[PDB]
Amino acid sequence: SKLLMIGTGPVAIQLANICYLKSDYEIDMVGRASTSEKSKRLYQAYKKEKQFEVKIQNEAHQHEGKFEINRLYKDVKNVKGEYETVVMACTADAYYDTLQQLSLETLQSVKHVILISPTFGSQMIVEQFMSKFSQDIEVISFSTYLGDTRIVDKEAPNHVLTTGVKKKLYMGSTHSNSTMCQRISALAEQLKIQLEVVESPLHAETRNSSLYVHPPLFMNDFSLKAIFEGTDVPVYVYKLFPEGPITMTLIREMRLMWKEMMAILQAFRVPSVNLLQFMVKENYPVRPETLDEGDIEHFEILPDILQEYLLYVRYTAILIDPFSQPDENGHYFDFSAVPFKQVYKNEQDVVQIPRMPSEDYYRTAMIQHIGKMLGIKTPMIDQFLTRYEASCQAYKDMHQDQQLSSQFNTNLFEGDKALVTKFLEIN
Amino acid sequence: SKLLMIGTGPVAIQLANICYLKSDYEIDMVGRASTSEKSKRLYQAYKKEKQFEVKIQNEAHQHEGKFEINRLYKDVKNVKGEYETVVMACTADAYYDTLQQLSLETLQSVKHVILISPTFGSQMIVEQFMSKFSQDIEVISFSTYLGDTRIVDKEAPNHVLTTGVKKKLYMGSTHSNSTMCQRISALAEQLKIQLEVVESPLHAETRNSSLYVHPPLFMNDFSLKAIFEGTDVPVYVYKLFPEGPITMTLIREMRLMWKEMMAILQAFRVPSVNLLQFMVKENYPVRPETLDEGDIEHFEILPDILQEYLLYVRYTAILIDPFSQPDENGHYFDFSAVPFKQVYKNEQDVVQIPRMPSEDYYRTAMIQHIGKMLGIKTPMIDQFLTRYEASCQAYKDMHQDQQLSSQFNTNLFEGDKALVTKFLEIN
Repeated sequence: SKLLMIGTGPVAIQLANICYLKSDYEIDMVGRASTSEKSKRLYQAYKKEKQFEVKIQNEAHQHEGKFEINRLYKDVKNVKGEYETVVMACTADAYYDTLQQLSLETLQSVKHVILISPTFGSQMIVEQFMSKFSQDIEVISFSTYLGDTRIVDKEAPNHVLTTGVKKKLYMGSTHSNSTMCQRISALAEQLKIQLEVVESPLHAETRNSSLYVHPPLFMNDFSLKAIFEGTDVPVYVYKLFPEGPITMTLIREMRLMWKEMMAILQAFRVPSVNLLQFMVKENYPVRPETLDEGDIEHFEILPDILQEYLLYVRYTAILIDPFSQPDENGHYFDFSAVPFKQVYKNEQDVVQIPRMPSEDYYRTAMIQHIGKMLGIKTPMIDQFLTRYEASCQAYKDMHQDQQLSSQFNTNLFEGDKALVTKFLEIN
Repeated sequence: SKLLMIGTGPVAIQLANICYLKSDYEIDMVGRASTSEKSKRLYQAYKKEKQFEVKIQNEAHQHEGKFEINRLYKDVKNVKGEYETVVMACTADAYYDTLQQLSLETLQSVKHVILISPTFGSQMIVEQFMSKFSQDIEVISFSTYLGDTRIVDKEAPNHVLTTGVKKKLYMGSTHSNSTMCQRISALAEQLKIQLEVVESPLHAETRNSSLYVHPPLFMNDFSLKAIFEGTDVPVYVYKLFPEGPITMTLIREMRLMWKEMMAILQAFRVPSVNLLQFMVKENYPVRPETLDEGDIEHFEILPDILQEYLLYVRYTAILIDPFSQPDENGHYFDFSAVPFKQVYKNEQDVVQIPRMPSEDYYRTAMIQHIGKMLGIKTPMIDQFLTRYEASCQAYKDMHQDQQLSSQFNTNLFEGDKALVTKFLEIN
């Protein structure tokens, strides 16, 4: 029994250690060391030491350990042979591009595909693609990765550190209560990670707060300026204007996107997301005096303006960490002083757009395309994308002397969109 | 022509200089140097130097200058002779107590009484009292003092510094467009202080933001604890919980008090106060992106919850001064880190309650009593006072070994209330 782990970043390393300790699969891993200095460094490090290592901080987690794998591939094209299980530990916008590079023999052997950090509609894309090779492929989607895992030293990228673990994760499968789902559930039990099993992967894919909040926070004129052009003075992702983007306008844009998504979800008969309850009970808490318990519970019943007021207030309450130990002057930890990553040059001197908002463009584009196919209007989504696209075009015209990545290109994701088109036609 | 200035604090000194330079009155002043170490120091300082001095910072103001007066009285009881004009430059809750100490001869000569820092209903109290001595007394109320005047050195309290000047003041008189009103208007012109003349003193008395916001901000369990008992760590008047009192609950309490006041004002056929427009255009501005101009203009039409959201947002926008020059790290001036003054001992070792909320108890009590007389319910006002009264009773029981001021006493202001009773019966 063989497993292919796609990805060589810290997430893939943490997951491979779990497979190593708690599964019976022979484990191969594959990055893009042929084309990325990052993957190259990982390959060189593994090649030298011949082991990976996970460490933990807050103990009472069985994620730690040194392990080795069977084969580290340098490039997806090099992958050979049969694999019943493939774990996608890359970014969701690479699922199609990487799978489509595997061999026919490899693709026909795959029985289960596990999506660690999918977006809304990842499963649909992946299932429709695999359906051409397997007859009954199982696709599993998690809501998010299980925590935070980082490289503490860039010259030892085979050594990774898992710092925090999420309170709750969700998981759904195209094969309900499959034997594979059951072993994951039992595995979560071992790791002391609460896992709620959900009836569909799509439903799991919607239990991600960053789906609803990242596009409002990054795809507005203030944030997009900070990212593509810069500011005279540092600004911060989570602060109120002028220190950051957050305003009544941003918050309205946030409720409008949530409601457009709740429209799509209803079509699929997927339960709605109590966004405020999600933020307050699963992400970070606020003091009791800040929000009324009845308002958080009934968030979805409440008038639009009160929904916005509660969301605004939520964000003001975590300008600090109100549970941190105050200063002798009453000053708490500046929880909200998170800078924007700006655009930046490669080792090959190529301009890249950081993950936020480049990942949010893909995710938002897919929701757009899904919304279009159901005849569901997404006017707020629509404006998020035109804004991002106008900043990409503006960067092109203003930086003609610079090598730019494919992220600045028009008409991306055609393969992905065709596959959800075809999936929804059939279903 | 003689003028009596009641008060010897920095406000009285600034006003006496204006009378000195721009009027033809002989000026006497009166404090309580017999009973207050403060007034004593002022009397000793004036006695020695034989002059007062006003200085200014931001120039383009004709308030500065060294001056002398005709007679500084040590105690209100010592006042002798006739005075056509009396300027009340003390706190509003002393208007009755000080006037009632003047002689019959003095009271019968008074033709005009000028209230610098009245509360809602001060004029009614003062007019009804004087009516027993003069037949046609003129009473003038301003909305607030004209700016900020301080003592920079406590051992030279006859030297005062006026730092800031308000954008706009309001003034009304019981004697419309009187010759006295006209000379004040012309005087404001000279001083480059915008002055809007209003048809009644009561109407001027309602153009004070601190009337509507101080009681919510100080007469709640969080603030009252900070003032009467203290905190483990400094808390701040204008910050969000837990750093300060501001919450959705506080803001609701603020809109409820504003609406109860707007009920009373309507009875008197006094125009209502656009509270948010007042805060934003006359007190301190916010950036355009923070509030919608149409929402500020139509504030009084808007649904209750949106009124609260706008008020909350207003307060979050001035956590910093968004017009200040940012740090090299994006950090603005901490505009909201105003500590609470706590209870404190006299030079006579007597516990006092600071001006906020002791002045707000009087002001709120008078509005309560007015509301009661019109048959207008004031449930939010009512709870503000019971809270303050419960903290006074609690301080008494917890500090029986301490000398306490009359501010901790039950059934205060009986004279004041009887006078507004009688005024409203007659009118």
